[PDB]
Amino acid sequence: GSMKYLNVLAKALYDNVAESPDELSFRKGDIMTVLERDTQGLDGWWLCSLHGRQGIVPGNRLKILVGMYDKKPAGSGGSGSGLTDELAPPKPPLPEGEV
Repeated sequence: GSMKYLNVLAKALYDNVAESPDELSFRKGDIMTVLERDTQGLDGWWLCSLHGRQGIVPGNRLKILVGMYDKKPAGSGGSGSGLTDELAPPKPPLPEGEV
């Protein structure tokens, strides 16, 4: 397939609840494939693919995992237990419908 997209991996720093039909819902720590950023002219919204579903994601809750640099893992377990409040930043706004 023609690579019309960035196809990079990004990690969720916070979870997300999809409120729009275009949006992806995921958990903190999940990995999604970023296809483009500022998609549809929606500044701050990043088009990604997760579980075979495509959709926009608030970029300020995502971290591009730039694979230009080697990094060894910490190995410090993986329970992901939120034992304290980890309040997420607000998502950017959206327009009055698809143009």
